[PDB]
Amino acid sequence: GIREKIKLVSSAGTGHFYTTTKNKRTKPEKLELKKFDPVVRQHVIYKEAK
Amino acid sequence: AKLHDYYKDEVVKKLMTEFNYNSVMQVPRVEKITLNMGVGEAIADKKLLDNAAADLAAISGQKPLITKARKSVAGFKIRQGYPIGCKVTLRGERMWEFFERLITIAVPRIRDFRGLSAKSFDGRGNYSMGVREQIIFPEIDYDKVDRVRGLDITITTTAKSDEEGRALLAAFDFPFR
Amino acid sequence: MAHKKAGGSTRNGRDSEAKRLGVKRFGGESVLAGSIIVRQRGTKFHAGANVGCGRDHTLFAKADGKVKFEVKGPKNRKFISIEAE
Amino acid sequence: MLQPKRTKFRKMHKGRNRGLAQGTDVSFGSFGLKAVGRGRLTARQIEAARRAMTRAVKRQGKIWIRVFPDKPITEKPLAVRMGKGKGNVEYWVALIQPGKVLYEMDGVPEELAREAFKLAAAKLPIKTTFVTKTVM
Amino acid sequence: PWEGNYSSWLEQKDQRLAQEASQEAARRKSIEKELEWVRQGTKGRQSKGKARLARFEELNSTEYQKRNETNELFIPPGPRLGDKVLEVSNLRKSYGDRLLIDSLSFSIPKGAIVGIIGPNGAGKSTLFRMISGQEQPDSGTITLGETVKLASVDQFRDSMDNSKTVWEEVSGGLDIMKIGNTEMPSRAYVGRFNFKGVDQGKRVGELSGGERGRLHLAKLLQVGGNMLLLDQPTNDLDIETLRALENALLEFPGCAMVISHDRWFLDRIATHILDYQDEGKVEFFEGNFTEYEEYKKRTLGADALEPKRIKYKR
RNA sequence: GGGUGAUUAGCUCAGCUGGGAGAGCACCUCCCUAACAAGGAGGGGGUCGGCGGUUCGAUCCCGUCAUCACCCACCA
RNA sequence: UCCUCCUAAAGAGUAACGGAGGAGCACGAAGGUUGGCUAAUCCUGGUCGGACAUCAGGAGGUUAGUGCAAUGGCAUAAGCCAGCUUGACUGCGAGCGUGACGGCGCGAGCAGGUGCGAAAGCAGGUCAUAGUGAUCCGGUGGUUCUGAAUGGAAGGGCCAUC
RNA sequence: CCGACUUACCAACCCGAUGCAAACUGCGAAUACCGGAGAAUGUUAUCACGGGAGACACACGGCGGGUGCUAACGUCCGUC
Ligand SMILES: Nc1ncnc2c1ncn2[C@@H]1O[C@H](COP(=O)(O)OP(=O)(O)OP(=O)(O)O)[C@@H](O)[C@H]1O
Ligand SMILES: [Mg+2]
Ligand SMILES: [Mg+2]
Ligand SMILES: [Mg+2]
Ligand SMILES: [Mg+2]
Ligand SMILES: [Mg+2]
Ligand SMILES: [Mg+2]
Repeated sequence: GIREKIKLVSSAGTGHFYTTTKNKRTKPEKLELKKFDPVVRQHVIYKEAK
Repeated sequence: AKLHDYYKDEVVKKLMTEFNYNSVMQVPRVEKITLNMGVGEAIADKKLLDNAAADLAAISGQKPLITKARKSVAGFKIRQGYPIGCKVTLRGERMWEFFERLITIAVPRIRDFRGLSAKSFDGRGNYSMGVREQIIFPEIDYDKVDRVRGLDITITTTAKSDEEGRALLAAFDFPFR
Repeated sequence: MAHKKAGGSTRNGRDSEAKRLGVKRFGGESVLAGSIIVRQRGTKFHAGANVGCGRDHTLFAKADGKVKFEVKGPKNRKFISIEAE
Repeated sequence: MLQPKRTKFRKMHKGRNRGLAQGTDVSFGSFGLKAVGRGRLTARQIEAARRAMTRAVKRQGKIWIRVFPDKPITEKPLAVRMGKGKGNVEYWVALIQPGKVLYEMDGVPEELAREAFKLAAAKLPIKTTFVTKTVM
Repeated sequence: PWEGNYSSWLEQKDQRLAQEASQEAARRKSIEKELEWVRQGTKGRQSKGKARLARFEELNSTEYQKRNETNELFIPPGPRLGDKVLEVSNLRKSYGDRLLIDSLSFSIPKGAIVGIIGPNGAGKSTLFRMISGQEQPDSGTITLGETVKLASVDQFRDSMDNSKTVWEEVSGGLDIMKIGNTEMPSRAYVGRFNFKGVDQGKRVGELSGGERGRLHLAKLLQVGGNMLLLDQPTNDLDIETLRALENALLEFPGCAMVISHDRWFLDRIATHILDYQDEGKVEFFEGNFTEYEEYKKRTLGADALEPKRIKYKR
């Protein structure tokens, strides 16, 4: 149980987030993926947050 | 090449009559040279493997592929994937150039050299040899080396017998015993 | 008479719930598209014509028709197809 | 005392002993001791009949034991209730069905192997018969 | 929080740690006693009791031990050192029009620790550059004995890959580490520098400043040189790691040259003082700081006021 | 009959979810002494109970059996 | 509590203080694709180098491997390597399987956007089956849906999540 | 050192014979189960929905087994 829970917050400016887990020890660099944003209906960048 | 046409005349004419071959496709030819050097001690530090690869690339005009341990052996204190040796495959023109520049100016430089074993054939016509000392090649200038890391040659040919491999390799003036 | 009774223990005794695997619609049965045919663990049966394979390797009908079983192929494997009947 | 070394599973289901035997011929020696009856032959009885046969023919002759126990028989401790798991293995038996050739001899006369088998069969819990080799 | 000075705070800290150690020892005692009670039978049809079980289960807790470095700083012994170690003759270096070293000559006897002191940018690090051979002096004549093997520790840590883990950065990934003659397990060697647990997994960038200095020393002492060129080795270290390093430096067969600005740390180990002054003169003095000060008092000058304390505002 | 713990040098015992494996006294040599003791210098020791097992490592982790040490055998 | 095998009697299911083992995770690659590739073990020759390191050719043919138990499966590989990547998408969903229900699982296809591929195509996590906790109460973000005279607001609801 | 010579041999590797296995299978029934068609027979016997329940201590016998001692008017399943 070392994979803490993180949410990838959309960079489109809306408050939308996917939620996932991450090994905060072996992967200190913040996650960054291009996922779909149903609010704007465009694949945009999601960046890790708390 | 320098020795390619030499072979294609003398050795082909010899082996067409020696074994009553019906075709020039039947007389064996050498297909590659494999220069191996299993450093073994690079488990201590990668610097040794890098140095050995440098020496191998100096000796043979090709970058050496770094070979990693295939399976973990607890006896030798290594595990799967440890970079443990260097290896060069020489084919064609570079093959023949290295073959000539070996059998001309590298075997004579072997300390206390009196002949290479003639019975050291694997049974498939391929030959193997150890040098115990890399300095025997002219490319090592003694002013940038650190150790006496030995080297291994494997002459892989298409012969189907030890007699065939010996017959093919003697025509090049191989300093056997 | 503090000797009559005796006892012990055991280390096993646990199992898992059964997964109800096996053929659901047998050969010659007429099915609708999407109906599960076999619930497998590996690929005991392979997908043939007009049938598909899920992530569980469940074999489902991709069209509507009769189930068929075959042992075609170079490895003598059982295939489940569907004929549009 | 015959017993497997390094068995796969410690304990075994009781099972049922039906059917006729498979090794129903004298295949190594010249005479054999066929098992007419049915039952289980424990390792102690295997040895006791073996010791009887060797003494009856002294040093001479060769003897084959065609049956091996390989079957664990668990026994609960004395004066213990029911349940609380399965009992621990105490001995190994070989399941015997009619026709099973148990022992066979060679290199001794028939009149002597007839007597040697009669002495060993007195140690076994099943009916046996003296059987000889055939030409098939 | 604490109101007081450093020594009074230190006293308070020792008292706090002693009380914590005593309470932890009492906790161990009570836990062992209650475990002995738990490991008994019921004795009849009577209680035993679940309240005491719950009390023991909650008593079995975790306490945080101090991750105190202390004396484990491992300086590996280098090759045997002959009597001729280092010699400079009339060394001189200048940059543009400002000159840092002018006609400096000195020899380093074996076994010596050389405290190099002086103001900022006086040439302390450039001297190490010349000795290590990365800079070429104007007046030349820097020499080392043929037995000398050099191991150098820089003033700046900007050479480690912040991505790699502690164990990977120190050891390079090889499970066995070569240090001179003897092969050493990499994990054991890294743990010799206080990374004695799952601290091997931490990233270089995620490490702290003091841990960065410790990892720097661990990575740069593995070469096994019998001459050490340490440039400000106690930068981010605390008093505990500082004392550990001082002890390790004392138990060194080879010789070392240490540049530092901690007068006390330099005084506790230095056997030869190499002190920079104005107009690019590097006074060399064989002896420790006590006898250096005594020599200055023996041949001194009459004044005591260095600063001016100019200002900021207006 | 059910349960728990321990096993580390000749002895008594420490020992990190890894890292030749350590301490006292015992043993070896040499000093000291008429000679021993005591004292001082140097030195060596090991089945980590045993086949077993997830493991980058099994002493400490991994079912087990071997032994000795306990504990419980109540209403009956 | 959950997963694997046997008991379990060739559909499913099937008990015991029956016989054996495991789980309470891991992985932004160990996921997606597009290319490529094929093991274990042994024999022969070869410098330190041997019982076993790397090399060469011969047998062999998956006895190998799979992130972790066991079972089933895997060559078109599901195994191993590399480039580009985020489909570990959002709304749904014909039809099924399995449950007493709560629930759980499989799923073609549709719409919107996307990755890889020249394309056909594949991709809604991982070879599959364990890796888990109803509701209440409360927290965080979004949404004028509501807003106790009215306009706000508080508090609610809805969505995502702790 | 190269080991130079002894097994009235412990002994898996290959071959020839011969067994055993709930958790072995290069094989493999009878039955049972699933689906379709065809009659004859059966007061619809079938399914769905709705009103009302009771019951959820079972017993023995046959057959297939676990456990037990191939004990028990023992115990636990499957089927009649
Ligand atoms: N390439 C250069 N060109 C010009 N000046 C330089 C160059 N390199 C260094 N200097 C200057 O020369 C002086 C030498 O300083 P150096 O880096 O050697 O250490 P130091 O000042 O003695 O010590 P510290 O690092 O402790 O401050 C400094 O003033 C520095 O700024
Ligand atoms: Mg969160
Ligand atoms: Mg492919
Ligand atoms: Mg789409
Ligand atoms: Mg495209
Ligand atoms: Mg509101
Ligand atoms: Mg009943």
